[PDB]
Amino acid sequence: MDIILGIRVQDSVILASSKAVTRGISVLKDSDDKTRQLSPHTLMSFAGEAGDTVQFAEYIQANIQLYSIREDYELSPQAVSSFVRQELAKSIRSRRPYQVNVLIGGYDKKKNKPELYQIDYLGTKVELPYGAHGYSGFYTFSLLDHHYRPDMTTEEGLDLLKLCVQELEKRMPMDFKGVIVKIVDKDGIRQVDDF
Amino acid sequence: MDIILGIRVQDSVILASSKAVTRGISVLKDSDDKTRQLSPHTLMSFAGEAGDTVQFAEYIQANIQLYSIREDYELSPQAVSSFVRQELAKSIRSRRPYQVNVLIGGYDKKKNKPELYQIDYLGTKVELPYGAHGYSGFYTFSLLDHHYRPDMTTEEGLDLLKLCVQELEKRMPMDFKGVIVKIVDKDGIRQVDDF
Amino acid sequence: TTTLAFRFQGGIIVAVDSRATAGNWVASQTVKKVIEINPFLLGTMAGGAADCQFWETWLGSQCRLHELREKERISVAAASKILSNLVYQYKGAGLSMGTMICGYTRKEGPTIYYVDSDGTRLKGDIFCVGSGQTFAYGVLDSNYKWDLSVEDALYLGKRSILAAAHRNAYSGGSVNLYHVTEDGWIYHGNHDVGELFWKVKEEEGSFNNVIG
Amino acid sequence: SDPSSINGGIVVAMTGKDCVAIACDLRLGSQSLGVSNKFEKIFHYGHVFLGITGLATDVTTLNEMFRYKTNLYKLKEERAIEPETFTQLVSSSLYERRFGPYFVGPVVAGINSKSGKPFIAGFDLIGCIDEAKDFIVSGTASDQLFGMCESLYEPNLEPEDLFETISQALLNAADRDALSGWGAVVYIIKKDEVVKRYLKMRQD
Amino acid sequence: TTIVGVKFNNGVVIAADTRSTQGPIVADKNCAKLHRISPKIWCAGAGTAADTEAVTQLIGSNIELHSLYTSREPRVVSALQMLKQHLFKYQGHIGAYLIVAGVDPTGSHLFSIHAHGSTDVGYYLSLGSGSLAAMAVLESHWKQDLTKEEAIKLASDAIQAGIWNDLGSGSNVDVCVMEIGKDAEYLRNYLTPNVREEKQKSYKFPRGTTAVLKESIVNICDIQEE
Amino acid sequence: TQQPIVTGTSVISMKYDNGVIIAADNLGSYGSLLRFNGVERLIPVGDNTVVGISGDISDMQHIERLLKDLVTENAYDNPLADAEEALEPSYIFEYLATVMYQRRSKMNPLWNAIIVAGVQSNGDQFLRYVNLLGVTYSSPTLATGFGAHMANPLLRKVVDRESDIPKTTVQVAEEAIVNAMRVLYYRDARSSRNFSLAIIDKNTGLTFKKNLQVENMKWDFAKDIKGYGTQKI
Amino acid sequence: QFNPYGDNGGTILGIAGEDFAVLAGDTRNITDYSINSRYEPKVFDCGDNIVMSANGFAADGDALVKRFKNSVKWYHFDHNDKKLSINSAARNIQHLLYGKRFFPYYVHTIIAGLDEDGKGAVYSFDPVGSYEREQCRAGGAAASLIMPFLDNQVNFKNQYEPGTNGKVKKPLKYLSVEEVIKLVRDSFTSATERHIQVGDGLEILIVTKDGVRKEFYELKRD
Amino acid sequence: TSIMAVTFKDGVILGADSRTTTGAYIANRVTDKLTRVHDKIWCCRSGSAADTQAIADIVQYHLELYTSQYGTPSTETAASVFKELCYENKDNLTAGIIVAGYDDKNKGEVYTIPLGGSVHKLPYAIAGSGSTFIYGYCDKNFRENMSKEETVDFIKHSLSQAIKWDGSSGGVIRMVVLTAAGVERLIFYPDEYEQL
Amino acid sequence: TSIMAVTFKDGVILGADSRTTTGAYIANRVTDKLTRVHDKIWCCRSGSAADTQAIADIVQYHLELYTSQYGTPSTETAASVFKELCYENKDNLTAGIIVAGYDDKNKGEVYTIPLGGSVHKLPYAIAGSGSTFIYGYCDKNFRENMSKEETVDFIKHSLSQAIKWDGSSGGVIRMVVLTAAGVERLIFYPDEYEQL
Ligand SMILES: *[C@@H](O)[C@H](CC(C)C)NC(=O)[C@H](CC(C)C)NC(=O)[C@H](CC(C)C)NC(=O)OCc1ccccc1
Ligand SMILES: *[C@@H](O)[C@H](CC(C)C)NC(=O)[C@H](CC(C)C)NC(=O)[C@H](CC(C)C)NC(=O)OCc1ccccc1
Ligand SMILES: *[C@@H](O)[C@H](CC(C)C)NC(=O)[C@H](CC(C)C)NC(=O)[C@H](CC(C)C)NC(=O)OCc1ccccc1
Ligand SMILES: [Cl-]
Ligand SMILES: [Cl-]
Ligand SMILES: [Mg+2]
Ligand SMILES: [Mg+2]
Ligand SMILES: [Mg+2]
Ligand SMILES: [Mg+2]
Ligand SMILES: [Mg+2]
Ligand SMILES: [Mg+2]
Ligand SMILES: [Mg+2]
Repeated sequence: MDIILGIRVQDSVILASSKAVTRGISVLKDSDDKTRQLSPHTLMSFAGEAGDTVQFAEYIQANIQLYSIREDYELSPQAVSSFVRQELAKSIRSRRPYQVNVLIGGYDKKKNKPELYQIDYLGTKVELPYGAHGYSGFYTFSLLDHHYRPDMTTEEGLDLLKLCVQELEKRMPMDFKGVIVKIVDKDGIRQVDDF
Repeated sequence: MDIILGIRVQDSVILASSKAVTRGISVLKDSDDKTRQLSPHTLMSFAGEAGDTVQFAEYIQANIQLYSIREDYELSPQAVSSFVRQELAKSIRSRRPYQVNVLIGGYDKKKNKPELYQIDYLGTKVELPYGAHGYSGFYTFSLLDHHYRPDMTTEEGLDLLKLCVQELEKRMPMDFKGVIVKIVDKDGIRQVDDF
Repeated sequence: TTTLAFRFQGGIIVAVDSRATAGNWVASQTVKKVIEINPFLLGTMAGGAADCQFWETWLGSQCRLHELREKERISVAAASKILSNLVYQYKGAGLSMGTMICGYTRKEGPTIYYVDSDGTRLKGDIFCVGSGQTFAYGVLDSNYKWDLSVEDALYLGKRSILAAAHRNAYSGGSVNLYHVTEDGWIYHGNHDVGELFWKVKEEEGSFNNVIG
Repeated sequence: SDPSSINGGIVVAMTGKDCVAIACDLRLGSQSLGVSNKFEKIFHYGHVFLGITGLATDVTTLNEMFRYKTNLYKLKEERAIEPETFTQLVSSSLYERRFGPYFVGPVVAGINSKSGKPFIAGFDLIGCIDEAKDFIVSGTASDQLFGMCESLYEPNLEPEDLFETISQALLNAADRDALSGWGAVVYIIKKDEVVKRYLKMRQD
Repeated sequence: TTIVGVKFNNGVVIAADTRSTQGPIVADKNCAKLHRISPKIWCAGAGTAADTEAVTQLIGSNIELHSLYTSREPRVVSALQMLKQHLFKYQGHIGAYLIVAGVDPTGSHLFSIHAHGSTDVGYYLSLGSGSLAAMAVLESHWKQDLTKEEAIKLASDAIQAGIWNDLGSGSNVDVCVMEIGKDAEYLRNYLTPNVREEKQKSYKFPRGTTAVLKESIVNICDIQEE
Repeated sequence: TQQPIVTGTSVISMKYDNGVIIAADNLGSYGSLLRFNGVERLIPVGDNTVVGISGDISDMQHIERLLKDLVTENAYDNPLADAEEALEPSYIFEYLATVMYQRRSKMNPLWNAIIVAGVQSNGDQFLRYVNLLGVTYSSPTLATGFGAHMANPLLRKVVDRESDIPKTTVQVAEEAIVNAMRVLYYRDARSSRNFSLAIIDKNTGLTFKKNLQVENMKWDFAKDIKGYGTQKI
Repeated sequence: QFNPYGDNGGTILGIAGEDFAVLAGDTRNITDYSINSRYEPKVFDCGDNIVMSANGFAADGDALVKRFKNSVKWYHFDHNDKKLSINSAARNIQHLLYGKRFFPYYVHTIIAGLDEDGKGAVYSFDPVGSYEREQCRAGGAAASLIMPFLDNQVNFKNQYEPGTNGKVKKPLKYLSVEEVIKLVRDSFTSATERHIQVGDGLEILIVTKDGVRKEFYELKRD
Repeated sequence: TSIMAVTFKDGVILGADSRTTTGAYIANRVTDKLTRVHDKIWCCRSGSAADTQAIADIVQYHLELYTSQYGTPSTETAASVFKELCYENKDNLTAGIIVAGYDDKNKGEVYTIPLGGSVHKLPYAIAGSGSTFIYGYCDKNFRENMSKEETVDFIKHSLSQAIKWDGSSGGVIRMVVLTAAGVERLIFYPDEYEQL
Repeated sequence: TSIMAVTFKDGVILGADSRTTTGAYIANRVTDKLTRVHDKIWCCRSGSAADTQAIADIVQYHLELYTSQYGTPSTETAASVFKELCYENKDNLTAGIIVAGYDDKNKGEVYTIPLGGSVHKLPYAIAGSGSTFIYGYCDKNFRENMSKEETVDFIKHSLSQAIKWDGSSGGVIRMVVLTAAGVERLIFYPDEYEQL
């Protein structure tokens, strides 16, 4: 289970993603960044089958970067999420589907609002205040159902996120080797180097 | 994978056993002692299928305690291990076999020697300087092949054991929630409360 | 199904939901997942309804026979082990049971045992069992402290079930609360989720995922 | 495994006197896990309303598809599509995927702008039309909805009465289904006004 | 489903019940199983409902275009040939079981079509889950040289046998009569022997009974001027 | 658990004003092979009961022996064996129904479908069904196998409910049964033309008719049927 | 391979009043798409003012009812003709069902009668013996159609008092026997319309302090 | 199904029962299994009704087009077209066909085409599920150069027995006579052939 | 295997081929399938060689013990013992047996016992894989009260055809004649019966 979490607060979106890469019986790496910057104000985390995850993320990244150059304009998070959903919805009826689940965290510069989209490998899109893929949601959703507000600050969002990670580290069976946390706001994307 | 390790040094046997009990997606407990004292100078650790492990251990414990009362005498570790092996060898051809692997660490008061026996659920017994069950051995055996001596002290044995646990915590995918360590020597059995 | 039980300063809190399902079909919203074995013993039910009901009422008969023969009450350890030894005989036959045997005696103090149809018997301070265990764990674990008040502890247990009733499709209906002390158990009422959810949302200011 | 019951959800439609009503729950889940309580299943193209139950990706995909087709229809025909015509378009569009179908249960509702006649219709996942006078049901609690509608429904109900009947049919059916609920929306549709109401229901 | 076809003196009649089912549940209590391929060629369908409708409309469309191309009224053997070759190509995966009947310049005709592409000719036929109940009636009461009135009676009686005795069939009886030298008469709900009795109680609720959170007007109109 | 080998097809029956009628063809099939052409599948018990059996014939012969042994056993130490304490249809049925449900519960069924037709001591008509699963039910008309699908519809046109029984004479009922047997010969691929029929009347007693044949069949219209569609010649 | 189970269809319904109780069931018996009987009784008077129905696989249902009737008989023999209370009957039936836990009676069982305080009682069972006292319960083929209607019209679920708008619930006023039979008849009339295994006839058994009474009503035969 | 074709002095006669089944239900008791692919080239159909109809329709098309270009085709030629379809599509077909025709040069000829798609020219042929029961009877009773009346009796007696023992066979006995005189259709009802 | 038993005026005759196979290999080409359970009660065996031998050995034991206590058993009695074994052990047996015997009171009798374990008393009976091909021939050619020489010819001609068409049947034709005169064994070789 490749833990990926997301929380949308007052003025930003926070994505947390596990660092472990386990192939069989061995943890091959404990510092893996399961995310790609699609545009300056849009970040996508991902989790699923080996190989497919990175291949899909980089493919999406390339397409959005192509759009940005062509139009000299950044697509809204809503527009990027719809593009991503269609690719997955197309993929599910292919010969060999992309087995990838994603969270898209973005800051809409037009509306001055943070936005979090959860999309699974079938192409099921939902906009949420907080989201998760895989087994993480079984612990974190109910926990966030209790501790979330729409008017929370970024610092309160991080404390709330620490609470989620602590619960996961206590009750989940695999060692996912901690998480890399990234914040998406009006100023762009930045990584929290100490978590 | 329910990590159980064992190392026989100069004058003692050291058993290390994981604390986690994971049923499905949740870690129900993080302080479980996977061992039973069979006699004052004989300790058995165990790992296998849920329910069977404890049922088997306590059954063996009861039998050895019965022998001790009847004869007013403690059986040698070799004798206890042979009894345990026969029970498992009997079990494997039963209607529903005991799905339990064990390590038996004991100090023979007659020969003044520590002894470590590794027995799997089929009834396969081997006397060893160091042993492990399940996937733990895939990491620890080669590591101990490099760092072991027959004339090591108990303190050197514990440092060597810390090295094994650190490697397991680094490369194994499940969080086994640390280990409970117990030492078996001429003075009996005692637990290392800080590890 | 969501059931929990945890040890604290004022004894034990036991909280359960009330839903029973058959596939996606909600068969009952009013089932009793706590069994009053005796004035100091409680049993929780998760998994097979019949299996849990039958063998835990059977357990009460065995506990009663114990105190007739021994002129003394049965320990929580002995009671839990009667049930675990019983299901171990049936292992492989297909019983489906996830139970907590909660109680108090003088020599043990407040005690909780998790007993399983796989034969697993575990002593511990906190347990959540059923299809909603993960959801209850999330709330319970993040807000648990050893020094809660009988009032705060009762609420936490109630709140943890509510959390799971909300997110878990196969949990819901209502919350049955119990509190176990030196002097036995005490019922703390049936709490319909249809009213409790909105009450908690308003008073606590949580559940912002919902339109209200 | 069964695509039609992974996400869960329900839709129901009813006719009344010079009016129609269409309603849906708000849940979206991954089997036991509830994920979203704002997943509306009713869409509208002009004055024609479409509810869709089943696999959520296909629900989203089909809405986008029928928005596409109805927009082109309007540009070419120079008029909004009617419910009878739209019903045939849904049937056609589903059957072209006969051996690789969308796992959905669509429901059309609306009033003919010319004749003023109330109209509802339902389909299976591959296109078969169920044009009923009284009511149409779809979703994981369709059995429950059939029982509620069949007992509660009476013909020629006034808009404000029809609202109560359909809302109670949905609510009580949803409460007997694990994969339905988490909120509900009801549309009351008249020839030149449409009211949308969010219902208060139990959130478990 | 119960569908039948009966030949008579100067034409042919087909009939069907009006129950539509999804497993043990009745989806539609007044389904129309009698389809039109051309004005004087009608067919009744059993099996997969979407398949019988789609295959009927397709062949009906191509029959119309063929009729226009040839400046001739369509023949039943043409519809029969086009249907069977289509169904055969799809190897039974299109679950359409049809009774095709009609009149044309050649005369009156009656055929059945199986989903794998086999056709059969007959004076009396029955298809669907109630075909055995219907065929028992047809085998008991059918005779040569039936009148129009006798054939309609026999057909509807055969459908009734399915309605009462088969759980897959029910509700009403539809009929279509195709006589030579005449317009075909479609008799929708020819019989209505299954009207629901008055309910003991009215379940009309008091206004305000349902709890509401939000109200809002929905904008169905286009973007406005000024 | 087994599979049926040599099998008997439909058994049909109905009540009428003064009694019951039951019938079944004389065939023992071996899959698609119409192997044995002289098999009696109606077995009388006393002068007031007839058991009609379909399904596996070896199991039928076993049941035949159980009933024969039942009569023997009932006569033991019973001076009223041919009078007040004679075997009733209700007794015989419940016995079989007990056996059938016991055998299915041991996962070793008697692969049959049975109809017990008879008249009770008080003149009441008895007609009840039981099969390999131990499932039982009663109705004015009863039929097994293909008869359930084709005969029941025809017999229910005569006796649609309980109130139609006194209105139904023995001539009308026998006519309906004989017609139904013809229809089954037209349409059941494992039926024979030859059959047996039994009437149990409260006044005239048990009338057992053997070597009956399906007659007045309609085949002439076959000559006009040519090809499968377009073939004129 | 031999399949020891079957499905005979049918639907049953138990409602408990303040001083009475009803247990209704349709009289149709089926296999697959055929009708076996239009009138085959499914609800039985078991003695001691207790009525019972075991719906699903009829062979198992008949066996269970037969065994429980036998249990009542031996309860009188063994305990000085003592009346078997409804709660004691329910517990006895649990053991009958759980005794075949590993080869179950494939039925939904419902019993009805009066408790020891004279109030109406209904008990509902799963196939392997889990039971619960309820005010209302439908069982069998069309149970999914009927139960939601009963939640709404018997327990006034999702119903509130006009003017308050969702603040105050509809009060739980008791239902008379005449009002209950109306809900039963409408429940079965509705179920007959939309479920193919339901129809032919409706037989209701009403239980009061005065005894066990029967009422029969016709249902659509298609 | 019970089908057969028998050559005799004046030409060839095709014979068949009229039963079509779905399991044990007789879907059609008056089926016509003797189908025309050319004026004096007919075939007997066994196996799948759909497959054999589709094949026979295609063959009739090929021989109609053959006739337009090259004149009347031989019976051997018709059997070759049947074979080509049955052999090349053997994986997807369940068709046992007997081809029978009359030339003036070659007179009566019979070709049988079993499941594989092989061709076998024979004096007479039998096929269908009911044929198994009359291998003994037909072998013992067949003679070359029989008369029309003798050949009709041979087919009638043979199919009578096939119908008697095979549940999948029954109804009427249809026959098609192919000679220089023309094409004669015959029919024989149960009351006639059962008492034989 | 092709086996048959035929009653006639003076008694009954049993007949059988001599082929035993393992797939397509003939393990024994001179098998004796006509086996004795009593002086004048014999049986024809088909199906599993092991099963039918074990059964016949047990029956012979039962009738030997019957004879010691109650005197000569009837043919019906012997068929009942066969039935009891075949019926009660139907799950584990593959045995198709024809029982044939001669009494002075009852004369020639024939009972056939197919797979299920049912019993059928008949004027004549046929069984085995090769019997399928002679249902038509035997039904048309059998008469009651035939002579010995006619019955031998009937069996010889019937089994000849069964052997001709069935690959599992072949070798010699063995026959056992049961009359008041005694027990006569007959044999007929390929060169004799193939040319029929
Ligand atoms: C939650 O764990 C809850 C606790 C019970 C004490 C109510 N259990 C269930 O809801 C459980 C589903 C579990 C296993 C996921 N449901 C049942 O046990 C169910 C209860 C009845 C009252 C609906 N019974 C059931 O499914 O029957 C078993 C069965 C089915 C068919 C044939 C034989 C036996
Ligand atoms: C006798 O062999 C007869 C000859 C036909 C040419 C009339 N065949 C059948 O009756 C045949 C038997 C089956 C077992 C091959 N039945 C059918 O072909 C049947 C006819 C329809 C009208 C019911 N079709 C059928 O069962 O479809 C399925 C199928 C498809 C392909 C191959 C076999 C069966
Ligand atoms: C013809 O039916 C003949 C009659 C015997 C009584 C001689 N049977 C066989 O030849 C028989 C055919 C098989 C398919 C049933 N072959 C055997 O029985 C064969 C004989 C041995 C000596 C090779 N045995 C055999 O194949 O053993 C396996 C087996 C076991 C049980 C049932 C069938 C087959
Ligand atoms: Cl055909
Ligand atoms: Cl041998
Ligand atoms: Mg999702
Ligand atoms: Mg080992
Ligand atoms: Mg829930
Ligand atoms: Mg719900
Ligand atoms: Mg009905
Ligand atoms: Mg036949
Ligand atoms: Mg053989």
